[PDB]
Amino acid sequence: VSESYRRRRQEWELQYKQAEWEVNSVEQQINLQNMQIKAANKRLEQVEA
Amino acid sequence: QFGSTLLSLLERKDSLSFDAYQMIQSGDLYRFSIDLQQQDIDINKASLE
Repeated sequence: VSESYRRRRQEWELQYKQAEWEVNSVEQQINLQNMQIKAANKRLEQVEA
Repeated sequence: QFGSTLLSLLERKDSLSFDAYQMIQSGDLYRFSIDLQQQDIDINKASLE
């Protein structure tokens, strides 16, 4: 039991920190979308011109 | 002969003035084309990040 309680923490230690770094990774995908929002506006005004 | 000379020269005058003004119509379209497309370098850099 003294070894098992020591082994247990490591599975949750990895699981939180990998999820915390994917919370970091997703932030690039939302910041990238500003460029296509700008492109669609810079597209539409040319047909009017 | 003088009246048909005046008339036929005035067609040659007002034809070439159309061919002139038809060129400058491209000037805004190049500006809008570059200032829309240039962002794909900044998107290709954001994708590398």
